[PDB]
Amino acid sequence: MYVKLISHEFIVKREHALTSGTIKAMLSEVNFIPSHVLSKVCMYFTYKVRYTNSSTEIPEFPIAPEIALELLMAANFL
Amino acid sequence: MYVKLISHEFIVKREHALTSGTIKAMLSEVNFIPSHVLSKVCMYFTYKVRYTNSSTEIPEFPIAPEIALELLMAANFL
Amino acid sequence: VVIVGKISFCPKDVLGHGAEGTIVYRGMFDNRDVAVKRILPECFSFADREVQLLRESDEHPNVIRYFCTEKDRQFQYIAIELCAATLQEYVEQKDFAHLGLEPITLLQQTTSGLAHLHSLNIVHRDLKPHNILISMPNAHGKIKAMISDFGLCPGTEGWIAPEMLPTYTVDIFSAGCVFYYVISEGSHPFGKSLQRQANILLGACSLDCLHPEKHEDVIARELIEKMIAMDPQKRPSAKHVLKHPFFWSLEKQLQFFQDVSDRIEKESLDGPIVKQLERGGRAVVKMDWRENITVPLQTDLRKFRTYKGGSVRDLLRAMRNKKHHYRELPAEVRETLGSLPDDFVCYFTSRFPHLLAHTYRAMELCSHERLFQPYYFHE
Amino acid sequence: VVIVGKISFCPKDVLGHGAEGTIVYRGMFDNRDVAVKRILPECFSFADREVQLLRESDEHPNVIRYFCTEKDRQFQYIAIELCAATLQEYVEQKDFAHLGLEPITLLQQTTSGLAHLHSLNIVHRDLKPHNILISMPNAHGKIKAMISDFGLCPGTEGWIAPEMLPTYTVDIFSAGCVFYYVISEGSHPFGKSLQRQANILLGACSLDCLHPEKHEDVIARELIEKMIAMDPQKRPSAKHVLKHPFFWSLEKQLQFFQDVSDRIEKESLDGPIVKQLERGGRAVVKMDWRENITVPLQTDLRKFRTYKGGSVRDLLRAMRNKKHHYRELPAEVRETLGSLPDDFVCYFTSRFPHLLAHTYRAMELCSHERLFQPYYFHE
Amino acid sequence: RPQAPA
Amino acid sequence: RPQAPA
Amino acid sequence: PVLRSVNSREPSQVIFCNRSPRVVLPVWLNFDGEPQPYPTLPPGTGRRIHSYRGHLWLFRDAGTHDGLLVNQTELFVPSLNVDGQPIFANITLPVYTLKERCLQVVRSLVKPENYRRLDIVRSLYEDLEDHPNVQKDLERLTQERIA
Amino acid sequence: PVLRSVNSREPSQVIFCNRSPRVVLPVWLNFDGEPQPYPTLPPGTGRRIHSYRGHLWLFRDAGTHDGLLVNQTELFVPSLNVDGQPIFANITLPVYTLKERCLQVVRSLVKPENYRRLDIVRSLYEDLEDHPNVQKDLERLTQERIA
Ligand SMILES: Cc1ncsc1-c1ccc(CNC(=O)[C@@H]2C[C@@H](O)CN2C(=O)[C@@H](NC(=O)CCCCN2CCN([C@H]3CC[C@H](Nc4ncc5ccc(=O)n(C(C)C)c5n4)CC3)CC2)C(C)(C)C)cc1
Ligand SMILES: Cc1ncsc1-c1ccc(CNC(=O)[C@@H]2C[C@@H](O)CN2C(=O)[C@@H](NC(=O)CCCCN2CCN([C@H]3CC[C@H](Nc4ncc5ccc(=O)n(C(C)C)c5n4)CC3)CC2)C(C)(C)C)cc1
Repeated sequence: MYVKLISHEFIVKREHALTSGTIKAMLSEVNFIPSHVLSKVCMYFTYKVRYTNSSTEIPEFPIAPEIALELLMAANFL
Repeated sequence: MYVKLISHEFIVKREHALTSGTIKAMLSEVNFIPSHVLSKVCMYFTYKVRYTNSSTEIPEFPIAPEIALELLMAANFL
Repeated sequence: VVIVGKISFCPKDVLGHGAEGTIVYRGMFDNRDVAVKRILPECFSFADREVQLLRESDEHPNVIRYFCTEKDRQFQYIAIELCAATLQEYVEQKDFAHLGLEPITLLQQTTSGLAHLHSLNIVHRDLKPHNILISMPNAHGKIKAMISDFGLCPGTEGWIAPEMLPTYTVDIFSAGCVFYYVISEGSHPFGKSLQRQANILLGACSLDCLHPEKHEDVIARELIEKMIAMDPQKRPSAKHVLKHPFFWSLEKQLQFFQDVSDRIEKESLDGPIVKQLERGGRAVVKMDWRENITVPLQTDLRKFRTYKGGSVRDLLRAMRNKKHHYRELPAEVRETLGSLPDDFVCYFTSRFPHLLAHTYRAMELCSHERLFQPYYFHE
Repeated sequence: VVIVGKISFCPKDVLGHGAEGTIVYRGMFDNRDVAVKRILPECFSFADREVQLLRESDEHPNVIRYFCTEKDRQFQYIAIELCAATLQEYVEQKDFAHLGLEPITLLQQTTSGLAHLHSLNIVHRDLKPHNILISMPNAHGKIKAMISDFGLCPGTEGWIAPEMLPTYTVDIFSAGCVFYYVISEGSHPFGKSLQRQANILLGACSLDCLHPEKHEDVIARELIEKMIAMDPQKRPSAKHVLKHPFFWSLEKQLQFFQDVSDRIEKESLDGPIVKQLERGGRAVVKMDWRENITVPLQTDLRKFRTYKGGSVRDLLRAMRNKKHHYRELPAEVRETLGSLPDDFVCYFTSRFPHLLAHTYRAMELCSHERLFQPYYFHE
Repeated sequence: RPQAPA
Repeated sequence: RPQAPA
Repeated sequence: PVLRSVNSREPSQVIFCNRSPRVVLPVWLNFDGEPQPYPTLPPGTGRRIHSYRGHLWLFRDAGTHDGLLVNQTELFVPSLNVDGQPIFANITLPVYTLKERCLQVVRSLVKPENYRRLDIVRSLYEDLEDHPNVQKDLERLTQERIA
Repeated sequence: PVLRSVNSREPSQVIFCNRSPRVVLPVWLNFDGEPQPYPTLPPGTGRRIHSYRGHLWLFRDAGTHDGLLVNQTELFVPSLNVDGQPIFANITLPVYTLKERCLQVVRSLVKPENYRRLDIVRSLYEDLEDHPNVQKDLERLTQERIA
C-alpha cells in the first residue's frame, strides 16, 4: 500500500514509511515539519530501503549544514 | 764585476753567480750543462737575489716537468 | 622501510603499543637494533617530556637507554634500547628464554632503577609489569630488568596508589604490587583486574600466595605488606626496600645472624636489646628450639646442655657457635648442617621461618651502629 | 657552527687531538653536550673500527659512551661522551676540580672498564693516562674514570709492553704503569719520557716512590711489580688486579685478617698453611710483635702473657681477639686501637707494614676455599 | 539515487 | 720577472 | 574482558579494504581486551596486513570514531589463510539511523562548547555529547555476545 | 722536548694569513712538544684564530709538508693582544735552494716507487726519499735553539 504525508504532499510505500517508528504508530494519511525537511525524510526512507542489507558498498547520506538542525529535530521526533 | 758562463753564452753579475758554491770555487769564465738548463740556473740566480730577505710575499719558482731531472742534476752539481 | 634520518624501521615490525596511538616498532639507528616509538602530533608535547627525562637522567643499567629522536612531517620518532620482553611476558609466559635471570634479582634490578629515578626526583607514576622490560642478552648472555615509560612519559587499572585516586611513595606502592606479582607468578595483592582498584580503595592487601610458615615467604610478606601500606607515610623508600632481607643472599643472612649474636653476647638480659629480641620469642623458637633441630645436631648440642629453649638469643648463639667451630665438627654433623654458608643458614631458617624476620625487626633499635650499616638503611 | 645532521659543533671549540689529524671539538648531539671527533678521509677505515668497537661493546660505566657518527663530504664525525679532563690532567694539574674522586677509586674504575674490554676479547693496545678520561659530574656530583681510544681506535713512547716492541697482558703492563703514575703523582716505573722505552726494554722497573715500610706502598708495590713484569705470562689479569688488596677497604682488610686467623686457629703448626705463613715471619712481626704495639695495648695483652712474639699467627689471633672483644675493652684501650674497623686495622698495618702483603701471599695455598673467595680471584 | 532522486 | 725575464 | 584477542601466534594475512568514503582507524583489541589504534586507512585504499588468527579488529572513523562495518559485522576475526588467499576485510559505512546521521553532521559543524546553545530540544544536548566511544561499544558488544 | 707550548691559558687572537700559493697546514706543538695538525688554510686566505701566548706554531705545505716561513721565521709564537690588535702570522714561501725546489718538483711528478729508476746520480735517490718531515725539523730547530 501507499501512504500520504503532509508538511506540500508526499506519497511513499508503506514498507518504506514503516522505517519511522512514529509513523508506524500513527498508521497503526499523516500531516505534520517543513516540506524541505520532510522531503529529506522521504529521501532517507528510499536510502534506507535501498541499502539495508545491500551487498554493495554504501554511500554517505548527504546532509546540508543549513538543514542539519531542522532535520535532527524531525528525526528525533520520528 | 760580471762573469761569463758557457753551455750558448750567459753573462751575470758576480754577486749573483756567487749563489753557486761550485761557481764560487771555480771563480776563486766557466764552461760546462745544456743551455736550456743553464739559462734556468741564471733565472734562479735572479730569482734568489731579488727575493732573498724581500719584504714582499715570494712567488713559486716555476719548473717545467721535462726539465725537472736535467735541472735537478745541474743543481745537485752546482 | 621508512627512513626519518638516522632512525629507520619496517612498518610491519610492530613490537607493541604505548599510550594514545603510539606504536613501537623494531627499528635501526646508527646500525644498532632499537625500538622506535612513533608519536602522533597530539602527543608531541608528551613525547618531549619523555625524551627530556630519558636523556637528562643519569645513565643507569636498569633504566631504558635512549638514543635519538627524529621528527617527520607527521610523527615524532624516539629510538630506545630494544628489549626482549616485558615483565608481564616473563611472569605469564614462563616459556620465555630467561637465561639465568632470577625473580628476586629481577626485582632488585627494578628497585635499583627506581631508586635511581627517585634520587633524581623523578616519580615514575605508572610503574607496572608492562613498563618493566627484560633486556636482550649481552655478550656474556646476561639479562637485566629496565624501567621505561617513567615520569608520565594514573588511569591504569589496578596499580595506582590509593591516595593518587607526585611523591615517590606512589611508586613504592606499585613496586610492592609488582613484587608480589613476580613472587606469586601472576597474582595481585588486590585481586583480579576488575575488582582491583575497588580493592585498592578498600584495602584488601590479600597476600595469600605467601605462606606464613616459609622463611622466604615470611620475609617477602614483611616487605610487601608495608610497600602496599594504605598510609603512604608508612611505605619504605626504594633504598629501604633494597636493604631489606628480601634481597639478602644466604651468606648475608648468616652474616647478619652472626653479627646479631655477637652484638647480644655480652648484653644484659634486662636491657632493651635483649628484651625486644625476646618479645614473641616463644613463637619464633617454636617454644623449645632444642627439640626442633635434628637429632644429629641435638647430639652435639647435648655436649653443652646449658642452652635454654625459650630464648631466641640462645638459638642465635648456638647457631653462631656451630658456624665458628664448623671445621672441627664431626662429619656426621657437618652433613646435616650442610656447607657454610648457604646450606648452614637454610638449616635454621627453614626450621624457624620467623627467625630472620623477627630478629631483623627486633634489631632495628641498634641499626645506627656501624656493625649494622650493611643490613639497615639510614640517611 | 657546523651541522652535519644530528651532530653540530663550533669549529673554535677544540677540546684536543687524537691520532692522524683528528681534532676533537665540544659539540652537541640530540641536545646533549658531546665531544665530536673529526676524522680525515685517510682515517675513515680506522674510524669505522673505532665506532664498531664503541657501539658493539656492552655498555659499561667506565667505558666512554658513544652516541652517533655522521659523514660529511670531507670528514667523518663521531659523537662521544663529553668528559671534563684526562687522567694526565688529573695527575699533573691537581688544581682540577676533582669532586671526591680518589686515586685508588680512579684506578679501580679504570681496571673495571679494562676488565670489561678484556672480557669482550678487546685489547686496548694503547692504554695511557691520555686515553683515560675523567667524567663530568653527574646529578649527584659524582665523577668517574672512563676508557676511550681502545682497540687501536704501539708507537706511543713509554707505555708499550716490552714484547710488543694482541694479548690482554700488554694492557696489564701499561695499566701497571698507569697505576704507578697515579700513585706516585706523575712519575713513571721506567723513568723520564725519553729514557722510558729504553728502560722498558732493559727492565728498570724502578718504583722508588713506593716506600718499603709503608703498608699502602708495600701493597701497591706488590701489585705494580707484577703488572709491569717483563715476562708477560707472570702478569695478572684485570680481574686478578681488581681482587688485589690494593683495592680493599680498611673493613675488608680487617675482615681478611679475621678470616685468616680463624682459618689457622685450629691448624697444625707443622702443616703447610702455618709453615708458609711463618716463612720470613720474623721480618714481618719485627722479631717480637709484643714490643711493637703501644703500651696501653701491651698492658691488656699482658693479661694473656702466653703470646709468642716471633709468630705471625700469634699477631693475627691476638689482633682478632681484640676485635671480637672490642666492646668489652677499657676505654683507655679502645682509644689507642681506635674505632672498628678502619682505625683498628690501621693500628696494626701501620706498625707491621708487611703483615697484609705477607699474609695475603702466604694464604694463596687456600685461595680455593669458599671462605677466601672474596679476597682471591680464581676461574 | 535513492538519497537524491530525480 | 726575475724567474722569467723578458 | 570477554572481547579479546587470543595469543595464537599463527600469522594470517588480511586485506584491510576501505570501501567507505571515510578515513578508517583499525582498532585491535589486545590480549587483555584493551583497544589499540593502528595506522589509518585512506578512503578507497586497501592494505596487506599482518595479523593472527583469533585477533579482534573493529574499525572506526579516524576523526569522529563512528562505528564502521567490516564484512557487514561490527567485529573482524582473521581466519587461517585457506588456499593461501589473504582474508578480505571490507570496511564499509553502515546505514545509520537518521538521528545518528544528523548527529554526526551537527557534531562536525558545532564544537562541543556550543551544543547547549542550539535552539533544539534539551535532551539533544546529551545525545550530542554522547560522542562515539570504542570503550562504550566494547561494553555493548560484550553484553550482546554473552547473551 | 725543548720546543713546546707553555700552558699559559692566556687567550691571544692571531690572523693566520696565508700569503703563499700553497695550502698551509698549521702545526701546533702541544705542551709535550708533539706536533698537532690543525685545519688547512687555502692559498691567499686569512683566518682569525684563537691561540694562547707562548704556544708554538710552524706551518707546512698541506700536501708535501714543505717547510714554510711565518713572519720570515720557522716558528711563530703569539704575543699578547697589544692594543687589542690580533697578531699577524704571514705564512710565505721561503726562497728554496735550487736543489730542494727541484726535489719538490720531482717528488710530485714521480711516486716513491719510481725514484730509484730515474737516470740520475744514485745519491739523489736518498735525497728524494728524504721527504720533508716535521719531526726531523723539530730536532734541527731544537739543536739550532739550544746553540
Ligand atoms: C599499516 C596498517 N594500516 C592499518 S593496520 C596496519 C598494520 C597492521 C599490522 C602491522 C603489524 N602487525 C601487527 O601489529 C599485528 C596486528 C595484530 O594482529 C597484533 N599484531 C602483532 O604483531 C602483535 N603480535 C602478536 O600478537 C604475536 C605474539 C607475539 C608477541 N610479542 C612477544 C614479544 N613481546 C615484545 C618483544 C619486543 C620487546 N621490545 C621492546 N623494546 C623496547 C621497548 C621500549 C618501549 C616500549 O613501549 N616497548 C614495548 C612495551 C612496546 C619496548 N619493547 C617488547 C616485548 C611482545 C610481542 C603485537 C602487536 C603484540 C606485537 C602493522 C600495521
Ligand atoms: C680554523 C683553523 N685553521 C687553521 S688553525 C685553525 C684553528 C685554530 C684554533 C682553533 C681553536 N683553538 C685551539 O685549538 C688552540 C690552538 C692552540 O693554541 C691550542 N689551542 C687550544 O685551545 C688548546 N687549549 C689550551 O692550550 C688551553 C689550556 C686548557 C686545556 N684544556 C683543559 C681541559 N682538557 C680537556 C677538556 C675537554 C675534555 N673532553 C673530552 N671528552 C671526551 C673525549 C673523547 C675523546 C678524546 O680524544 N677527548 C680528548 C682527549 C681530546 C675527549 N675529551 C678532555 C680534556 C684539555 C683542554 C687545546 C688544543 C689543548 C684545547 C681551532 C682551529
